[PDB]
Amino acid sequence: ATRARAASNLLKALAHEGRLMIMCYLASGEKSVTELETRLSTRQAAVSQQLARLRLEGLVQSRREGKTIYYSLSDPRAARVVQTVYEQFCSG
Amino acid sequence: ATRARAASNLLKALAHEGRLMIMCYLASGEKSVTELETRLSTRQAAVSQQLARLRLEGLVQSRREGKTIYYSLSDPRAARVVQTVYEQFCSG
Repeated sequence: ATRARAASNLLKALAHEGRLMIMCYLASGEKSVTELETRLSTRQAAVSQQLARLRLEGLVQSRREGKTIYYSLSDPRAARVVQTVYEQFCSG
Repeated sequence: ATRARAASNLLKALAHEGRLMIMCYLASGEKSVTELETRLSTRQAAVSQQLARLRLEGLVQSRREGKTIYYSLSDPRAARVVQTVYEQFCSG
């Protein structure tokens, strides 16, 4: 039950089309903000809040290389959950 | 994006402590209602609605053996997602 509350909170963070899309893109490796926002249809202000939410939840981290910001998955539990989601829902 | 909407709807069904607990119990194999409701702390009326929701979402099915009702996972995508959730959140 305690593990269920923790897992349910992760799934609430992931149960959002925009946040899930970001996580699916990061599931294949580190991505710059430029790449993410080019790939995503989301307006930039929305992507910005979504990235901040995933950061708050401990699911993504970021680093700087010059003027480029690179996000990557941090939480290994969420990484595997999202990888499973991505693979399962892309397999028809 | 289309796969994201579908996946997000699954995660919304799973992002609920009670429904997730049911799914985690079914992730290890078919279970009678008696076993589920014995293991779960949930009041029976709540479990009943939760089972009906998981059925509506196509995630569980059930069969009868005499007077026993056995539920099992039906959707293979959700099965693997839940198995990943269960394993990841039980591994500390």
